[PDB]
Amino acid sequence: FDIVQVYKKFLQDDPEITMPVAAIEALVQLLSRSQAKTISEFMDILQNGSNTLKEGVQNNISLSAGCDIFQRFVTRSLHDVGDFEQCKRHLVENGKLFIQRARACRQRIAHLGYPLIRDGSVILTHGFSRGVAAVLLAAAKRHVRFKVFVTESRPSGSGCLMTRTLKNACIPTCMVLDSAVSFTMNRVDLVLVGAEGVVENGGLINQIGTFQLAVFAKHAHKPFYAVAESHKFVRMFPLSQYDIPFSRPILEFDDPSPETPTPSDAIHNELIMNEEQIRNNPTLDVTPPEFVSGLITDLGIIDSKSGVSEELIKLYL
Amino acid sequence: HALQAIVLSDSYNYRFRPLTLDKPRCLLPLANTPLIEYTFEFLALAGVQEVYVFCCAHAGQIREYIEKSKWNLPSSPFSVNTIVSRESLSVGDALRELDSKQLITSDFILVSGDVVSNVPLNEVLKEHRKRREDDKNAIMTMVVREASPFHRTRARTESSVFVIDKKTSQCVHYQANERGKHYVSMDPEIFNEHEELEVRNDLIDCQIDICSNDVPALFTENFDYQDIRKDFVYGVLTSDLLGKKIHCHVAKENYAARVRSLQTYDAISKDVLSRWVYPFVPDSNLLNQTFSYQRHQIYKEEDVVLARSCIIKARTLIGAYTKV
Repeated sequence: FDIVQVYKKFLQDDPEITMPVAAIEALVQLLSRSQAKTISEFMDILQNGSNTLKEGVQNNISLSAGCDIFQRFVTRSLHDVGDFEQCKRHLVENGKLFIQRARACRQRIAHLGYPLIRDGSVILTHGFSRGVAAVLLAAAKRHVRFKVFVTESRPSGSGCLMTRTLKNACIPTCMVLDSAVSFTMNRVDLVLVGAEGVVENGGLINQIGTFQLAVFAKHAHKPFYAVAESHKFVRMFPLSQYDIPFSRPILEFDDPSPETPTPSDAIHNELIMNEEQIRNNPTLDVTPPEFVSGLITDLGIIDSKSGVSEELIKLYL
Repeated sequence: HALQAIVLSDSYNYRFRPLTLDKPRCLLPLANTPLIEYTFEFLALAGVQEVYVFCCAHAGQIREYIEKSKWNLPSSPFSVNTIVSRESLSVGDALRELDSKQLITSDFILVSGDVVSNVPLNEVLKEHRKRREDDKNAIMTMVVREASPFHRTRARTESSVFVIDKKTSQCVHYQANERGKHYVSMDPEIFNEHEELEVRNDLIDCQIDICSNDVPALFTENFDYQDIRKDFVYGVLTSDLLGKKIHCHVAKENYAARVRSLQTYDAISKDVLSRWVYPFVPDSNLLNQTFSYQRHQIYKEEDVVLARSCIIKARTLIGAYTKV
């Protein structure tokens, strides 16, 4: 059934979908084509299916979150004198009626987020995030006068896409290098980032340059807001900002044996790292909750971030 | 305590007279708020329970606003009635007329034009009351505000020399500050019964007077009196009225001033943009506006769209639905 192929399938299907939701839709259309009819048969199922899904995509955190939400909805109404089939249709029936809220969650976020931008302020964002864009755009329509710094986000290069996205809405933009983010913090009134996933302690898993912005923000005494939908909450507890499942081997060294001038103003765009080297660098980092001012979700703005824990507590019994 | 107040609208109506042709003077907006409302809020603060508004120029539109106003409601602190008499009333004329009606009951407040203030007259009253309780020949106590002589809010009319008994707070001398008048001439007899006097050129004559029920009758008598300061006060002092005493209440806090000139209108209005007369401030929204205070004293209502590259600078107030 090649669940993986499907999961990737939505992802291209619809730019506005989230990796967790794409995993939920995956399991649904497996639950459609799933002959099943044994709880043993019925529940043996996805687990090999999300497992197969988890092992089929290399960075798996976000889809694992959407997964984790799915089965807990499954067993919690399979508990309850649970019959199988009524959930099997009801999930396949309302699958369209899932990527409904997921889209409504983002809009709910933007309606909560945009007042954080007030007249004459300068925003800083790292890379491209649909949620961040949603918040910024929603503020723009209300004729709010603001400007946005966008970090050239290597390796993804998401900075260009976000810059153009904001340029289309007549929002004044300016791109900054990953090395110049600290120098710009004095001109920044607010920092706004998205997140692929939010861990148990309310920490952020996102693009590799995220935590550096949160660090500069803390140092420059500027508010740092994260933008993520509720279904990005995942039960996993990184013990450091380095503790995550690695897709590829990372940060390993050369082994040379006897193997046989630049000014600072000089601009050498041809002097960047190659992709062989870049595949040795991480794709994601972790941002501790003590760097996050408030976490904007569809559930509202979570400042406690013992509250993200509260939600994951409710999810599991 | 049943208190009443007499507001002489239409008084300085001639000064603003390219305006005051469509509207009246008391309906002119100071900071997007009709001047009459400042007066009403001040009287309501003072604890007035009965208001009489003398008016003529557009007395219909005045009476209409008051009819449709905040102060014609069951919740209104006082009861406001209006008096329409032949235009260009002097203060004496209104008071003499006031006597023919036996409208005045007890002690009352007499203001001419429109007053912008946040001074609680409550304690000024009790001072005036207890002063009359001991001696009933004390007929008026004038509320004045401490200042500096060259003070910006201290204009031609407010610029006067007072001499007050430092203990009894009784005014034993008043003289308006005119040019060419280079002296202060006191009758030496004052000194053998008042003995620590204070000559004051630092006061702002707000002309917010707390008068007794005698005063209207005292204006029927001495029918030559027109101005409350120029004739009446001069009369009591130089003894046209034989046995009368008047007092001063020099307020040391808050704000008092009257909108009489075009320049005073400018002066007071920006004293209002500055929070000098709180809570009577644009962003308090007493007439249910939507003002908000921002730094450098800029006030903006809602539904106001600003173009980008537009520069609204300090001390600026923008009404709703306004575009730049």
